[PDB]
Amino acid sequence: TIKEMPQPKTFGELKNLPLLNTDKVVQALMKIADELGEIFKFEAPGWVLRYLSSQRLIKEACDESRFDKNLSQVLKFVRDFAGDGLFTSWTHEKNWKKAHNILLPSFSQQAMKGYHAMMVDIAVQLVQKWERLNADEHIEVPEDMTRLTLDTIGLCGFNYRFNSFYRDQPHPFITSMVRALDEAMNKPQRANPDDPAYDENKRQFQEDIKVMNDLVDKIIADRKASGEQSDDLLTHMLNGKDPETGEPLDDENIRYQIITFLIAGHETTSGLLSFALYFLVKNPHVLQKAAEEAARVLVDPVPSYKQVKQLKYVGMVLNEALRLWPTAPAFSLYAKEDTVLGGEYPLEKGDELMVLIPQLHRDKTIWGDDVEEFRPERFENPSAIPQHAFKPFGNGQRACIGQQFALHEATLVLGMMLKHFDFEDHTNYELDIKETLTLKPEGFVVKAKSKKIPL
Ligand code: HEM
Ligand SMILES: CCCCCCCCCC(=O)N[C@H]1CCOC1=O
Repeated sequence: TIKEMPQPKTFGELKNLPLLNTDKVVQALMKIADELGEIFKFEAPGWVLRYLSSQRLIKEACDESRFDKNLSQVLKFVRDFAGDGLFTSWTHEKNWKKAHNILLPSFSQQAMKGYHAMMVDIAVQLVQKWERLNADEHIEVPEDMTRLTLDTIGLCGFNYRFNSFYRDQPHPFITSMVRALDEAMNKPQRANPDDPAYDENKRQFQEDIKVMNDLVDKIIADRKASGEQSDDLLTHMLNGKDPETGEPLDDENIRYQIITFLIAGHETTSGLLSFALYFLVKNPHVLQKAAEEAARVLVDPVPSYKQVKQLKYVGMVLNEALRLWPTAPAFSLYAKEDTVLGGEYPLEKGDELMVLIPQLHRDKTIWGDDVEEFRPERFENPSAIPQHAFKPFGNGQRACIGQQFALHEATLVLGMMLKHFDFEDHTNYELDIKETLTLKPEGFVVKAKSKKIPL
């Protein structure tokens, strides 16, 4: 049976659009998914998006012979400063496949052995920050984790120190990057993009694009002149050759990759870590298990690569945090041809889809009745997870190139956090989820009591 798909509440000639007039649009879409179910159509004057929430349907949409990565309105506006970087390029664009093939060995598990020492440098900065806090003081979790992860990609990306822990006041790159991401994410909700009440936003966006371009072009130019061969993504991209085309990346596409990376570091792995610590202090049985592992495995003052690989339960904690609050909550796809989804939903070539990863990860048919429970033990058998059930890093050849990088950093940092401190939810924090490009807990504070283990 061919069926009509449900649609949420309309607003006259604006259709669904005003439902985007919130700073918590994923959360609203999750609430809409709870009401309407495995698939609903979302219509604006400009476009139509079909939202997928079931494993059944999402496993079809993850067929690369039938569907390809789409740029949502948001990614299309991110492209104004991330250009044809790996994140904002179409799959069939020459520059996607070039950068993909050149950078893939830079992001392998083997390569993490190289980034390790630099990840540890920033990890120790956090631990030492927290060791030096006075007894009557708390930790601003997403704030400090976003400091750690930004600095990690600065050092590994292009051997630059943001020094995030050494200032309250942000780096001028980061003011512009955050304001551009805000404007990119806010544009699609405007009924009339071209009203003079958005001319100041338009001016500020152009300025922020220029600021980001100027500063990364200088970095690229300084590196080309020094001939300096640091083991960072920038050297790799400067010496890189695509085996297919035989071409290197042009300086402009390298600018887009650095901008892309700096966005990923600031938005994503910070959210994973913040949500991990949240679920630990709210599940002290799980916190105690994570902490015993950290204590038993991290027997040296500085964690080795090998020792991070051995933090299995910390790894399980991270996966279960990515299940309930995938900090990157969505990916879009398009129909490569006319076709039928789940034998029920006729699609035309070019029709846009959106996977709500938070809903896929709540599918009771996949995860059973205890779906809202935080149980890392769900991942204890890694091979029991069905195909296309857990997609915190997207799908196929357009999956996250930084997945090995993010889980290494996350495991390293959470390991060291659990070794060096006990954590109290002193304020009985009520989950409040701030949405940028990514989901983070807003206002999440804890107290860390030092376990007095020397570094
Ligand atoms: C916990 C951390 C992270 C999560 C949850 C995450 C999630 C994702 C997701 C869902 C996608 C696919 C987007 C789509 O289909 O539209 C993606 C793509 C990407 N991510 Fe991440 N990400 C993380 C960390 C990182 C980091 C640290 C980097 C780089 C420093 C990074 C770089 C990228 C890139 C370059 C792509 C585009 C890959 C391509 O299509 O070739 N990510 N990420
Ligand atoms: C990978 C992290 C970013 C997640 C994707 C951003 C989009 C999530 C919410 C959503 O569906 N918004 C629609 C509104 C119109 O066009 C969009 O883009």
